Amino acid sequence: GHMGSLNLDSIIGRLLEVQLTENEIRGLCLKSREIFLSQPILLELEAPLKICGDIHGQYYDLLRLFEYGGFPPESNYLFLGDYVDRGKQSLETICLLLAYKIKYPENFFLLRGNHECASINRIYGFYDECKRRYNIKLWKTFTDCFNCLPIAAIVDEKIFCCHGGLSPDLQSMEQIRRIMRPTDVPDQGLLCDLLWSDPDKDVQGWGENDRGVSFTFGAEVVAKFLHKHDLDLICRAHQVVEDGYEFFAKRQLVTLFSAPNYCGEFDNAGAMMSVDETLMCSFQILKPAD
Amino acid sequence: KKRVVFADSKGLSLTAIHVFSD
Ligand SMILES: [Mn+2]
Ligand SMILES: [Mn+2]
Repeated sequence: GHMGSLNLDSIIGRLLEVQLTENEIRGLCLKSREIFLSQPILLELEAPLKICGDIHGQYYDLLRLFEYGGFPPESNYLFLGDYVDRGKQSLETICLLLAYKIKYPENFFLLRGNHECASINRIYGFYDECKRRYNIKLWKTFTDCFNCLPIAAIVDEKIFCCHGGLSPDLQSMEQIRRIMRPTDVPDQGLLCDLLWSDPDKDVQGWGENDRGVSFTFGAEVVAKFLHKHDLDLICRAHQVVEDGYEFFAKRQLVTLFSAPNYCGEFDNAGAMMSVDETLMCSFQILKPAD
Repeated sequence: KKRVVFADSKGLSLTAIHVFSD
């Protein structure tokens, strides 16, 4: 109560008209941080749900995503990370997402991407944006909030969701639950892999990832993971795909990426996956016109 | 106990495409 109260409807209304004070954004970080810490690091969710991939500060595309998927609380949402960096409006993006998290804490969920770590967003845009528009102290407050984000989700005991992918260290879900917060993302280990690894159609088993961190994993790794944990699908993000979604290993894994025409280097669509109450899945594809 | 099913395996559209003005 030491910073006073936010007027969250005012903040949301101003964000959708696309001008927050430093204390407003700080309040968004601190209150959402408390909510993240009150919920498990491995979320256990129920459908119906809309699942979204990377945003990377493309705020107008986020607004399009809500327009076509339904603004909260009309739909429930799970985002898979990478809200900031590269795009021009990381601040508006993460502020709107944190506002919805504060207002709908049981119907709106944000996972950690590899860019929700100071070691990464120091370099790829967010630090510079905070410093230009506000100050470094605000960026550090964001870091404190990011360090408490959940790292994976299981929807109805059948869909395993994370930003990056599998880990040769992941033997039990309890290993995920035992990760203590706040934490940064180290450059090796379970947490790293969940935020950084990729599927690869050419690899047999595990390979070294070209990013210089983590791993690649092949189709039999996916099949054995689903088998061992009695799951049906892995849903992850992290890699741009041409249609906004892309299947791997006979639809046992899907990659979602929600930023169209990604950072001006690609001509991709963005997509979100709609999961109804029976776990029937379909995709909504966002294509900007030329 | 629920099972993941993709909509085109049930004779429905797998995708909807929203083309928007940039
Ligand atoms: Mn990424
Ligand atoms: Mn990523």
